[PDB]
Amino acid sequence: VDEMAIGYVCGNPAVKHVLTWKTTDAIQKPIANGDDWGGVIPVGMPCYSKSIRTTRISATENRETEVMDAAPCEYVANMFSYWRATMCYRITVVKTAFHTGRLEIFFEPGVIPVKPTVNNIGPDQDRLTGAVAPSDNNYKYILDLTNDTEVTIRVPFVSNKMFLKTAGIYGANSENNWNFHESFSGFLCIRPVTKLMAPDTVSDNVSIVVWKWAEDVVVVEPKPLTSGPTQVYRPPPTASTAVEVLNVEL
Amino acid sequence: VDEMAIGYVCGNPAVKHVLTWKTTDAIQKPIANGDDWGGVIPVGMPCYSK
Amino acid sequence: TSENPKIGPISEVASGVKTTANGIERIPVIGEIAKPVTTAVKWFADVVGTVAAIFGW
Amino acid sequence: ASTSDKGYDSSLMYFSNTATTQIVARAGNDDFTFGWMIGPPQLQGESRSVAP
Amino acid sequence: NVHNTELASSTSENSVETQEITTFHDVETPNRIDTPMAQDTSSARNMDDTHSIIQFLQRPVLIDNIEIIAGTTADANKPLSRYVLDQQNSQKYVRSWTLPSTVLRAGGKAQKLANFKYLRCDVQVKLVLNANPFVAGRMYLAYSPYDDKVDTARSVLQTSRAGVTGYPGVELDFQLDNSVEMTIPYASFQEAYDLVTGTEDFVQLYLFPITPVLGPKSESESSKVDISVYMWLSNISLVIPTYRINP
Amino acid sequence: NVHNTELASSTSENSVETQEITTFHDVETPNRIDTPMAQDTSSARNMDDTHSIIQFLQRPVLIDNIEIIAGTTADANKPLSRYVLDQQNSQKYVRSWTLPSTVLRAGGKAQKLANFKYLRCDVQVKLVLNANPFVAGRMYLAYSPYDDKVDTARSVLQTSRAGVTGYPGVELDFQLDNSVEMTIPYASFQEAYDLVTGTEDFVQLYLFPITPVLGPKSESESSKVDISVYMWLSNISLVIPTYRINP
Amino acid sequence: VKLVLNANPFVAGRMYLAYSPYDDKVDTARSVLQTSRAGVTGYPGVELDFQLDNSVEMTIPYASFQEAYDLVTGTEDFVQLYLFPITPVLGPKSESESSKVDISVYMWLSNISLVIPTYRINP
Amino acid sequence: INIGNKTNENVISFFDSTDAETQNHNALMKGCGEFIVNLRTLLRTFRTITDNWILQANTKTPITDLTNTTDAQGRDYMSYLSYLYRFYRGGRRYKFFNTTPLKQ
Repeated sequence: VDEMAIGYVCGNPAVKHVLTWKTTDAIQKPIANGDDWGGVIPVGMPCYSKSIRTTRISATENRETEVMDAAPCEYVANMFSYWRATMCYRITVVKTAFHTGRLEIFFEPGVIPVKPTVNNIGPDQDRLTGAVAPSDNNYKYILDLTNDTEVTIRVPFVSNKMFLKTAGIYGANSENNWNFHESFSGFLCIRPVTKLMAPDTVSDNVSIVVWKWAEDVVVVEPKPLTSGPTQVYRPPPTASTAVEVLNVEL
Repeated sequence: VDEMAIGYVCGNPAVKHVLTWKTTDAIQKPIANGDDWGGVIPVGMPCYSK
Repeated sequence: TSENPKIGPISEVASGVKTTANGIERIPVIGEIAKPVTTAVKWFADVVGTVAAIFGW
Repeated sequence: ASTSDKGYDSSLMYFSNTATTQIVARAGNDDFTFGWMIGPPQLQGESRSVAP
Repeated sequence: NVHNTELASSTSENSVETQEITTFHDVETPNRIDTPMAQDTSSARNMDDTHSIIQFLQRPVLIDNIEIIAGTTADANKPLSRYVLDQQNSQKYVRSWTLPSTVLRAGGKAQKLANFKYLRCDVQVKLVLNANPFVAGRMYLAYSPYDDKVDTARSVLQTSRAGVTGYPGVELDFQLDNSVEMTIPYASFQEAYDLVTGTEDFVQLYLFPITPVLGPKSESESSKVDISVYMWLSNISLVIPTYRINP
Repeated sequence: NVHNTELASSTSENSVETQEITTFHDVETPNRIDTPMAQDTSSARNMDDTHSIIQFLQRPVLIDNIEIIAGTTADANKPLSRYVLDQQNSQKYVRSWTLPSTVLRAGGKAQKLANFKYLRCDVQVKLVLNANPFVAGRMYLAYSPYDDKVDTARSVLQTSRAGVTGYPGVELDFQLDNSVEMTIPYASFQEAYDLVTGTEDFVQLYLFPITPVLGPKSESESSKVDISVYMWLSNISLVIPTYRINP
Repeated sequence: VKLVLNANPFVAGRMYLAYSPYDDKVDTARSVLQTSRAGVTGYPGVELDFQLDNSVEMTIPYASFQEAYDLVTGTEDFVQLYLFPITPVLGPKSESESSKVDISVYMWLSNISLVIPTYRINP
Repeated sequence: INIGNKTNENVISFFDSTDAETQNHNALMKGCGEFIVNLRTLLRTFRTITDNWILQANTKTPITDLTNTTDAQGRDYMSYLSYLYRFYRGGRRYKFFNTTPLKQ
């Protein structure tokens, strides 16, 4: 099989979220337990989540470093400047035969409700409750969890732009967040319709595992849109040690 | 639909008994818990409970 | 059969397979380029074959 | 990163009579390809060197 | 002929022209400037289509979200009494929904039938139920037209158990059907439903417990029912334009 | 079979059912109760039809009502200057109208494209003029796309009389055409016009006096012009559903 | 490779069985144990849900750069096979009853060619 | 409504607009003018791996004194795409642009 076609490389799924939907969580409120970004999945080929490694240069200075978990479609879009693709998702619930509930997955296009921190961007679950953000007009799927487990969602490319940026979470913070919003055009939001109904002889948790890949992928420009070069993060041996810093001067 | 035919009016079902069959009740004994008339339903079109 | 005001455009091309080039369908590799062990690679074709240039003449 | 079997394929050696300084730019030839796909590693962002 | 402009032309004495509501006598035909050969704009026609106004009103919306913990000392777990001897011992219900005035307010359907006057609709209703397999129970979803209009003895809350369940309804067994649907017709004596100057609560929708919620006696584990309600309209006709809208 | 009710049925494991936006997995197919033979309601279908949502947006609305009394010491009677030597001597205009953000706000069109995201439109414009036969004058209705976006030297208000009237426009002679029409295309660089999160004042519409209002010198009789403006949309595509709307 | 899984119906969980060729040969940053969750599960693998599939099978090809695998004079650890937990084991909180997973592993060979006779065998 | 987890995956596609392979081809006639299908073709474009490779006079230097440093970085396409794959095959090309303050 031609293992280098953009179809074949981006059609490799990868797990972006493993959520935790408790029996205590409220209805019409996005599932935010465990992982960052909660039950808010930005629909898009670039990467949206990053960790920050902080080490010491001196006693009065810290050197930060942004580390990004890449899916095999998010790793290819970083090579290019603009993207356009039909994004596919497979939302899978890890449960027994005795956990029953209902789950809502709606698509909301445009700007994502986010909390810009001083060094990173997180979502805003306060603006996605059932009161302030009704899902009565969105495209939604109401998954039943009495027997059924999986659902595959194919979100096409909808925007007012012919292509979206591939910058994503690179260098995104409070001081700079424009290129983050212009990279996705939408977000899936996972909220419970019915609270998780479970007996006492089973666990009080289920897990929602979200796979991610892409179809019908076109890309534009063979230059990365990021400020620095594409650099693979080589993990250091000890937490105190440092990393490689690639320059930009010629 | 002709909503006044005796077929159509009498063919409207209604709940006459909601019984309660416990795990303590004996076998071969009619289920008499909760409602009156127990597990004895008089077969007939008229009314039997008042 | 291609609209271009430059006389012959570039790098004369061979042929391939019947599918869409992206959008997953498991593209076979042997079908893409058409050079198996045969009279189609020019160095095995020169000795199958046996032209005068493989002998230094 | 294979075993102690070394020198099993060819490479390049550079030579110059003067102390030079260059811009090296590589690519594969008409037969170069990768294969046998695995999953990606992580990526690296900026390095701000924050004040605290 | 000239480009990118228009002049005074003195054309014919015609063009009573109609923009679907508005006409527009215009003693002579007005001189038109337009795009000379139109190739208009972006690909909004390739994203989706479209929608119309009676296709906006067919969208389901959340209306209520019931939760029943058994329990219960409360009233929604109290089942249908066999008799009603007086009006202070009426039939207890889980939840009521007046119609169509609940579904018109909710989900932004109020904007898309403002500046109209009359309406036909069938209020489609879908319940969604979800309980664990160790909890049993049965409920009944009847609707009573003109229930808050008629004399008290003609209501659904003032009749026996065998009379309540004689209304148009559907069973909701907890372990046989997690969802029921129901079409409630155009329940109005007059022609098309008046949207302006009046709330016209025509049909009431009730949800009754036949049996109580049959959960295990192990407390601190919350045997639970957790019903959800979806409603939308169908067979829609929305006709006469006005400038008014009700407070 | 029974009448006027439904029971628990235990049907097949199917019916991923779509109400045009919402689906609705439903582990088994929900049991339906409905009108057994529908003959629904009143004659709302015989009064009018219907309308749709891109047929609501094609209705003309009043936007402005100009009156010019000549006169005049004021600015709307001051005609186009032959030159502009500095930015404090710009071209004076009767009235400006930013687009499409004027026509979307007015006439209740804001409700019928709330809860959508993208839009195509052509802003149709019709002027209505009415003066007595003893008053002459000529006006010009040009539109300048990105007029409040571009550099100041690229504007319509910062160019000569021969440059202003080189824009796409139409003459409005007081005694030859009492009404002019004009189609303003989809004037946006991006694909379909973003309705949520941003005012996007793309094309400006101006009304210039070429000649001053040529009325008689008899005062206390009010030589007068009295222009009225009508606008509506055309070639409409309204696609992606959201839950948000701009402040 | 065939895994065999067997848990009671009151225990849920999901696992992933990826294999990394030359995992103990390559540079440390090119390993499977030194990458993210979205990078681990980008390897060739299979889900092992506790309540959907009690057995998974997997064919691992001839993963060697050279021609036929040398049996004499050398251990040649070419492909590593790992078993990762995606989700933790979701058992009830009732102790002294042992919620449990109990996996078993079966392996065998296929497409076999065994050619040249020698007199030696490795220690 | 029996007890037991199940299968039968429900592929749903939002936004019934137009088949996407028509929309992509119509979007690259207006924004690119080129259609990058395969990642193999990015291994044939020369990308610079260094900007100042300083050497000494009369010294035979292998490229594996440079390539062994820059394979780990992932800057160019042959070292960024190599992290997705485990094998390779075929020759390599090089270009050596001079930046020396030469003497006459």
